Amino acid sequence: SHMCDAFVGTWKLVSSENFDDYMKEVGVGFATRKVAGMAKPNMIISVNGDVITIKSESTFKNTEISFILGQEFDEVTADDRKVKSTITLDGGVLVHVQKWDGKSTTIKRKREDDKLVVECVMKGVTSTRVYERA
Ligand SMILES: Cc1cccc(OC[C@@H]2CCCC[C@@H]2C(=O)O)c1
Repeated sequence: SHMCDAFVGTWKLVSSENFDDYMKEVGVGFATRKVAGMAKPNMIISVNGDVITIKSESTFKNTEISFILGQEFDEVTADDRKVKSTITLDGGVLVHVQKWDGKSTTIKRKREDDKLVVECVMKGVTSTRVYERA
């Protein structure tokens, strides 16, 4: 057993707060905000050795990242940004920093009760997205 065991599984979005404002702060345009905001993604987290994979599937877009903690990688976001990402574990929380165009956003994923809580921060704006087991 290991690092991210409590994250592994298949998860479905059950609540979202302030996501439109988070996307505005990120720079996402009107039509993508509207369509992306409707999506109820399933997130599938798995671990194989040192490699963590996070897949997201939705009506809007499917995304997939595989990574080693602390090791920067290239990512294509659901809103089609091309970012440089680094994900670490800090006190049991996955901390994901995305850098692009001189900008930065941080996404934290943590286990809380039977939920997986995702907090997305861009400058002063946070969005909270809560997932339950599928
Ligand atoms: C695949 C897809 C479709 C539409 C929205 C979306 O948001 C992802 C959220 C923001 C970016 C960080 C992760 C968040 C999460 O809910 O895991 C993803």
